[PDB]
Amino acid sequence: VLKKNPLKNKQVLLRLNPYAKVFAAEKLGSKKAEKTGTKPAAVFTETLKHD
Amino acid sequence: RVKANAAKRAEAKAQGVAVQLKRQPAQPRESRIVSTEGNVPQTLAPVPYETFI
Amino acid sequence: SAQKAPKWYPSEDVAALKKTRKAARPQKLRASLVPGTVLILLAGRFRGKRVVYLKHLEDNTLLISGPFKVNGVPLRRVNARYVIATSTKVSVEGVNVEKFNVEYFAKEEIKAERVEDQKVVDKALIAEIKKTPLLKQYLSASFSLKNGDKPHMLKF
Amino acid sequence: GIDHTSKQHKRSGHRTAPKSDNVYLKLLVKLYTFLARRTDAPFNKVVLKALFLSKINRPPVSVSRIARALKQEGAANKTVVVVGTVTDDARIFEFPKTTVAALRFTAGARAKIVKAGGECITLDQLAVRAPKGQNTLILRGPRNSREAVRHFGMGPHKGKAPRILSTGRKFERARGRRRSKGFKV
Amino acid sequence: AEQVAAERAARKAANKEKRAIILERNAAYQKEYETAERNIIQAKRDAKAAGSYYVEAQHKLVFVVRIKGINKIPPKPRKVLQLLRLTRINSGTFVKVTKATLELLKLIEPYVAYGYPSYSTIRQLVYKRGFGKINKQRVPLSDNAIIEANLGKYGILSIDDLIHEIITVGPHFKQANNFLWPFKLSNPSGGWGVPRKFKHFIQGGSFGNREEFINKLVKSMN
Amino acid sequence: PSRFTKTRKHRGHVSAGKGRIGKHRKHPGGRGMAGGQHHHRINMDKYHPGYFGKVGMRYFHKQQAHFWKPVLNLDKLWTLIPEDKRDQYLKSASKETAPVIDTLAAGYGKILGKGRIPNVPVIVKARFVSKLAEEKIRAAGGVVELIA
RNA sequence: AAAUAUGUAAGAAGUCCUUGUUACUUAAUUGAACGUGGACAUUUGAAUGAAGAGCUUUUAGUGGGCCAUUUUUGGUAAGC
RNA sequence: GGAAUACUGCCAGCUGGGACUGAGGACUGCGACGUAAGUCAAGGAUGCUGGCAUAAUGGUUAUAUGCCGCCCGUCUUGAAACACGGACCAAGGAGUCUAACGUCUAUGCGAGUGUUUGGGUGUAAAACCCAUACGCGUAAUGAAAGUGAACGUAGGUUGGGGCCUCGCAAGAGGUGCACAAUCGACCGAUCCUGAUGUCUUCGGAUGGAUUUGAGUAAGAGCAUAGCUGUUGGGACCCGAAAG
RNA sequence: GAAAUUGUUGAAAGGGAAGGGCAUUUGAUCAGACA
Ligand SMILES: [Mg+2]
Ligand SMILES: [Mg+2]
Ligand SMILES: [Mg+2]
Ligand SMILES: [Mg+2]
Ligand SMILES: [Mg+2]
Ligand SMILES: [Mg+2]
Ligand SMILES: [Mg+2]
Ligand SMILES: [Mg+2]
Ligand SMILES: [Mg+2]
Ligand SMILES: [Mg+2]
Ligand SMILES: [Mg+2]
Ligand SMILES: [Mg+2]
Ligand SMILES: [Mg+2]
Ligand SMILES: [Mg+2]
Ligand SMILES: [Mg+2]
Ligand SMILES: [Mg+2]
Ligand SMILES: [Mg+2]
Ligand SMILES: [Mg+2]
Ligand SMILES: [Mg+2]
Ligand SMILES: [Mg+2]
Ligand SMILES: [Mg+2]
Ligand SMILES: [Mg+2]
Ligand SMILES: [Mg+2]
Ligand SMILES: [Mg+2]
Ligand SMILES: [Mg+2]
Ligand SMILES: [Mg+2]
Ligand SMILES: [Mg+2]
Ligand SMILES: [Mg+2]
Ligand SMILES: [Mg+2]
Ligand SMILES: [Mg+2]
Ligand SMILES: [Mg+2]
Ligand SMILES: [Mg+2]
Repeated sequence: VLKKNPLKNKQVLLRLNPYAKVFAAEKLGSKKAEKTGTKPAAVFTETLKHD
Repeated sequence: RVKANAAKRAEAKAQGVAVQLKRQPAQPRESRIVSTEGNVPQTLAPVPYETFI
Repeated sequence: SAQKAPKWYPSEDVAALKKTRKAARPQKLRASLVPGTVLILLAGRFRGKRVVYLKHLEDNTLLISGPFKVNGVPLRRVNARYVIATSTKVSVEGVNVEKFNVEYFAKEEIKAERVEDQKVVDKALIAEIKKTPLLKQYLSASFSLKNGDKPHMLKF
Repeated sequence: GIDHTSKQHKRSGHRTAPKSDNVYLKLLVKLYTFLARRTDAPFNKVVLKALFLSKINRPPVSVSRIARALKQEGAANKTVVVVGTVTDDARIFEFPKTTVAALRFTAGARAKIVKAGGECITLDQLAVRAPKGQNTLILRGPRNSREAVRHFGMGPHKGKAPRILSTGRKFERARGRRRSKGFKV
Repeated sequence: AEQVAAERAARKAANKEKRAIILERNAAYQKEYETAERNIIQAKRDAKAAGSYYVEAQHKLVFVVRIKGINKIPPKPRKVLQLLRLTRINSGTFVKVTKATLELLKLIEPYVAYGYPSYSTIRQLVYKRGFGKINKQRVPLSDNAIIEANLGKYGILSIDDLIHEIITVGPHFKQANNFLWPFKLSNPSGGWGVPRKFKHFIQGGSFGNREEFINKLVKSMN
Repeated sequence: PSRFTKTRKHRGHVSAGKGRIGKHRKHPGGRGMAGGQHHHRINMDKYHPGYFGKVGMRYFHKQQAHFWKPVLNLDKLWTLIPEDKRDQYLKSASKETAPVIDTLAAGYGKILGKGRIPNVPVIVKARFVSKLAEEKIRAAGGVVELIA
């Protein structure tokens, strides 16, 4: 008789998608990016700034 | 398209599976990498007006 | 016959209310309400009277005394939404902690025992005001809005 | 606003009760309504719908069609069910013994049946003997053979029995029906 | 017989294990989505380092919301709009971007807004306005049981299972997507961002292919 | 009955269902069959072709009784025999003692054939018969006898 | 020689195999048409959508039109 | 070289204020939390407090204030129209009935159907009962003289609801009424063929066919009644100039 | 003993017509429950 919206009513967030808890626990909405460090070839950044 | 549709239907049911017998429409391009080596981009500006008549 | 006959009659029986699932929880009073805080009343006979907040009762109300020798305000209750908290507070130990609660107000022209519990918690707190200059006079005076006071910008 | 694509509030357009106020017939449908709901046997469904049908779609089925039905290989012993009425037929002599069920039964249809050892049961009788409609053979009278039907679709070149009240020469046979008088249909 | 204290636990074990099946599944997706986005990030970084340019795969899924009412529409766009289940101002259907639909878009471009929906909004869309079609009847989802009762045949048992079929345009995208009712969207909460809607997006308008911006527009209408 | 009739429902509607533009006038097409060859031609040449002109030859003072020959078919020959005598004549398919039925005294003038008989042979005395119907009652043993 | 519009096709009413019928056909069991039996269902043979499709009877009013964009003829033009 | 920040985006991160809503009425469902009992915000509002039980509240009415609102009926592409009718009220005032018809539905009976011209009879225009015929139907088709409906299990093919059998089942088979398409057969019209025969001109077997028919091919009608539609009638009502 | 229309009495309104719609104020008026 009344569609209850998930994204509010966190209870019904759990009736469907139980993995909702794991996401919140591991935060996982702000998963930190494993740093890497490759850098662009000169040709790339040379055409970029090119007139 | 059918005489060669059964010709597929034999070897694709002898040697294995995955018929894929109906056609499908053109598909959006898949990822690809294009090199600047030997093809370093040419930069382009629009043209001023002239008459040449 | 004047209306022949209504072939059906609604069943006079009363069918049971549905099993509700709305259970309680205590108020999360706003931070501004912490006991020993001076308050401005906006309603009742005691509109405007500045007052002292003492303890949050279990029917959501608040407990205040003027006190009586200051600005005539007995031990009474005020609703948590008809009052403002200010940025000035007083002390709370060195005065009674648990004497008063709801049924004290349910009565059954003055009443003489009441006059006593007044003075009881009165003087243990009239001690605290004298410690700060210009404070009984502040609490004795009522509260009013002067011309050009804009309450959305006025801090308390 | 909605760009509708089917026409709103359309009635399904099939009967859901006979236009009859026959108290017995309304009762007959009170039964098969229940049979069609709680048994999900096809025979019950195909019989509830046929109770609504107007006279023009419960055309008679004659003892002679029946007897020829009971000559399909596998039928001879079948409680045979006609949701219209059933009509005698003096053009057949041999008539097999059978138990047949129908709405109304004409005088001469009983004579050919009970005095061939057959049975003539109403349709609620046939319900108890075949609740799920087991071992039945539904027979239907010829619909597009009434008099009105030879007039439908009338038109040039469709050759379809004009609507006429007096037949014979001098009546709608001269011009546009032979080439000596103009043309033909 | 009794069969009363002989049944209950049989159902729940079939159930309680079904939910642990889902929870296994959604985590697979969670890694699947995040591995895939992180991989296209690094591919661009690699190609830039190589001296090459990584070019992403043309999107295979768009979201189309009809932004124009129902009167004064020529007969050919009027039909297409119906074939996409877009028959009422502010309603949405997904579409697999193929040629045979690329051309359907070109024909209705003056009347719809569309672009490339993010995972974030397919989630909110289906979580909020998701409704499926069971004998007509516009049924609200509200329980993966309803989804399994109509998509279990295809390997879709949960709601996030669906969302996966959509954005991955799985091999059963059609009957999954046709299961979904057209999303009855409201008008945008912050407005349209423009004086006049019925100019193309490139011209300071609102209709047509606005690519990744289709997500700002939809969440406000959502 | 009047109450069941649409004119009670049209009360309060100005045109009464007969139209504002074209109205319900007196005789917009001509009375009767008027115009059949002119402006109702289509509705006749179609729904009534052959309406115009003469086809036959005429018969002054044609009296219909002159041609009274009601037709009877082998398909129903045994209906002229009462049931109490159908019970015992159905057996005993005897060439001697055949059932003789006088169709003219029953009300017919010609016996045509269309629908097969049992081989119980019968004497039938009629005015006229079709070649085949005799050619099949003589195939059941019986004989057609002629009367007037 | 465009664009826009337009005919047809996208399978079980299918593809093929050994061979039966006739007065038509061929020099010819040659062919023609119609068949018994036999051999092949995920992706049944593009996309999208289907408050479901096919079909019948009867009968109303109507048979003065007008406007806008674009194409357009007569007219200098026109709320022609 | 190493940082910060903007922009953009995600978060099933946390959280403050305002507004409208409370439909449903024992229980059944999906969940969450729990070690269990059980508890929950999980298939729609409950709790505490206070005023009112008369004048809270609301209805009606007149007025006033805000914004809004041309005169209805009619023909018309277009009427508020400088188009027509209409000063006001009462009462009256227009698709009727009948003959014969189409379709549809209800009903009776059913290869039949129709008692009511007439007769009988009566508690007297009712009701009730009946003989013979007569109408339509059961046969068509030719201008007519005429002839007059089974090669077949009343046929073949394709489709077919239901029923039967095999199968836990998906399905497979068998039979298949109504209905539809098609190819045959049958009767009449037509045009050919023209045997046994014979009152030499009579008789017309047999076999046919880019021809034809309001046909047969295991009958469906007849009667009453209703709505609607049809034609003749004053014919929806009022209206000529004329004869 | 209706209506049109009219006299008297009473209430009310009225800056080149009057009447109507939604909403509310004022006035007038009708309403509202049992240990
Ligand atoms: Mg609406
Ligand atoms: Mg409408
Ligand atoms: Mg002539
Ligand atoms: Mg706003
Ligand atoms: Mg604007
Ligand atoms: Mg109307
Ligand atoms: Mg009409
Ligand atoms: Mg008129
Ligand atoms: Mg007219
Ligand atoms: Mg006209
Ligand atoms: Mg029909
Ligand atoms: Mg019509
Ligand atoms: Mg007409
Ligand atoms: Mg018409
Ligand atoms: Mg326009
Ligand atoms: Mg940010
Ligand atoms: Mg957030
Ligand atoms: Mg105005
Ligand atoms: Mg005019
Ligand atoms: Mg007007
Ligand atoms: Mg004017
Ligand atoms: Mg005039
Ligand atoms: Mg006048
Ligand atoms: Mg009157
Ligand atoms: Mg007759
Ligand atoms: Mg008149
Ligand atoms: Mg005169
Ligand atoms: Mg004259
Ligand atoms: Mg008097
Ligand atoms: Mg008066
Ligand atoms: Mg005055
Ligand atoms: Mg003046």
